[PDB]
Amino acid sequence: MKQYLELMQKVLDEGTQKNDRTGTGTLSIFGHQMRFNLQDGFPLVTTKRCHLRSIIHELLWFLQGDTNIAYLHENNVTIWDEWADENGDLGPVYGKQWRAWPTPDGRHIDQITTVLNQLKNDPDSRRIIVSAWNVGELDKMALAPCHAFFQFYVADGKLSCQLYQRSCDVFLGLPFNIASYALLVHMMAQQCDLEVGDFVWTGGDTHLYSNHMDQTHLQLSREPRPLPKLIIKRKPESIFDYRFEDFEIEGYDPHPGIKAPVAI
Amino acid sequence: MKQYLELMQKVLDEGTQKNDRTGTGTLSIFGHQMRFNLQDGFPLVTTKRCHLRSIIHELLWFLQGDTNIAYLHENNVTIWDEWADENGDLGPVYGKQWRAWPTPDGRHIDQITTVLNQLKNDPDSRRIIVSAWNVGELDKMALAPCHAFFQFYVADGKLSCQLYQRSCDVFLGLPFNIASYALLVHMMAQQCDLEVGDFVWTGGDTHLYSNHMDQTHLQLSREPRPLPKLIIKRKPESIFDYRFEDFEIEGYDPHPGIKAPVAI
Ligand SMILES: Nc1nc2[nH]cc(CCc3ccc(C(=O)N[C@@H](CCc4nn[nH]n4)C(=O)O)cc3)c2c(=O)[nH]1
Ligand SMILES: Nc1nc2[nH]cc(CCc3ccc(C(=O)N[C@@H](CCc4nn[nH]n4)C(=O)O)cc3)c2c(=O)[nH]1
Ligand SMILES: *c1cc(=O)[nH]c(=O)n1[C@H]1C[C@H](O)[C@@H](COP(=O)(O)O)O1
Ligand SMILES: *c1cc(=O)[nH]c(=O)n1[C@H]1C[C@H](O)[C@@H](COP(=O)(O)O)O1
Repeated sequence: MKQYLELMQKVLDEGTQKNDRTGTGTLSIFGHQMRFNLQDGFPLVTTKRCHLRSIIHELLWFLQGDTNIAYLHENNVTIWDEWADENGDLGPVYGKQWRAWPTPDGRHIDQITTVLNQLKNDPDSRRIIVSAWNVGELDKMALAPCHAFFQFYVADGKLSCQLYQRSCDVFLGLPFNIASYALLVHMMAQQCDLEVGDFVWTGGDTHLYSNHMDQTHLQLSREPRPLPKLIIKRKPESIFDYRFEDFEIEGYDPHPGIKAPVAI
Repeated sequence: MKQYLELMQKVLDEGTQKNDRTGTGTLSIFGHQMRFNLQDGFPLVTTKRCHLRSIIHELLWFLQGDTNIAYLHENNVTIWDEWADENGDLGPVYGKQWRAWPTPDGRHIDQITTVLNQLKNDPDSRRIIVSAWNVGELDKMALAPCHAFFQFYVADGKLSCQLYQRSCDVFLGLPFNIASYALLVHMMAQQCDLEVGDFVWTGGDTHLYSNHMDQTHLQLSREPRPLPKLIIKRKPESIFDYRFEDFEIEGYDPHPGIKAPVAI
């Protein structure tokens, strides 16, 4: 994608060498924003082949309020293996926080249901937010939330969404996160009889791992192709009733995949 | 300021009319980002006279972990009166979340202190965040946090900071919010013996109220003056020991003030 490849280059030209948590070494910038008119097509990277099943199941896994990789395994998704404990648990990560944010007094808040109701009863609201950054449970998570904060917006019958990503792996994580959220907006818009608007991506520590340099240079020399089109084949009774089989992607003709190691 | 005036013009150029909570009506855009290099000067608006006294006292108040307006009152600051109750309380807003975010297990987290410790011992951490968005306590707050989430970053011996403001009153709130956070970066940098870097502002629902239109065009017809300079006359033992008198603003020659009604 145009703006993705532009960021990829910005990191190379302006990045600062940082010794990170993993001890791998990164080239990073702080503060960046991108916008994606979803009307113009689904923002699934074409300069390299991405794989929907991993993106879709993780998202459905989230909406379920699940924090154990069991579900991801029944479905052949291995992305969260290196951080799961002996029993497959990751702690109160994304899913738990989206569906059951524990109040100080023992109650639980369902941010997704809250959001749905807001989009239906008070679309002008400036408080339609979902936060995964629960400070009280940070120490109990296998890895702190990278995509930590998102806000929805409605204007002219269109649904937009802005995500705040505190930490971003430009090569590996980014393509994933962008598609994952674009997909949620489409699911949100369908359940709220609204058209899709923009997907604004805002990042904090945006970096390129030092052992991804070759793959990056390889990716930068490929011309981006027309973005595909997402087609939702059914309208479930609720946002929680979506199955993998409901999503279809037309016209995705990407350049071959590029393999790269994950920093643990 | 240049960046500020460009934002105002942007809202006017591509804003959509939206009804809001206060029943005033707004002109609004979603998602925007700007940057202020603190080395260039203190980002205090010059196209209209700002009352720095209120800005400073609010911040010291925040850092004290206070949520009652008594303090602001004994220093003649009245910016929060319209939302306080009979006893002057605002509920567990900014001050409380920053210094004592209540966990589910009975603990309380001092986000400000943990950040100071992170800047000192692990400045390369991609988790130096303070969040005022406490889902479990939103219902107890007089007004939901506007400047809701912020992240620090270190590079080349300079301290930067990015703020996510979910809702922005461009005319009234923004000039204050920009100055407040810049001041904080200066305070943090001084305690960690770091130089000031960039302040990055990011907005969700960025808007201009309908009864601010005349004032907005009046301000836009002005030429920004050169930025003021911030001088701190002392280095206190802790980030919590600063006094009003420790700050000195020099070279501030703004255009005349412009009055406008606040939407409650
Ligand atoms: N330092 C780092 N640690 C992380 N922990 C979790 C994430 C984001 C989720 C994620 C996990 C694994 C991959 C991955 O490892 N992706 C491979 C496997 C290929 C594949 N995935 N599914 N089928 N084939 C690839 O070549 O795209 C991609 C995203 C992540 C990251 O971003 N970077
Ligand atoms: N819809 C709206 N509601 C809000 N509640 C809290 C805020 C931000 C804090 C704030 C409160 C009052 C003023 C204000 O009303 N500022 C006046 C008084 C002038 C003054 N302040 N102190 N001495 N003189 C002005 O002319 O700048 C500015 C910021 C705020 C906002 O932004 N907009
Ligand atoms: C985290 C998870 C995700 O979905 N997206 C991402 O890009 N990441 C990346 C950021 C970073 O490379 C690593 C997390 O490390 P840290 O907690 O920021 O130190 O995964
Ligand atoms: C809130 C507080 C602040 O520090 N600065 C701001 O700009 N505001 C503004 C945003 C909005 O105009 C109003 C809060 O209302 P709502 O919660 O968005 O409905 O004050």
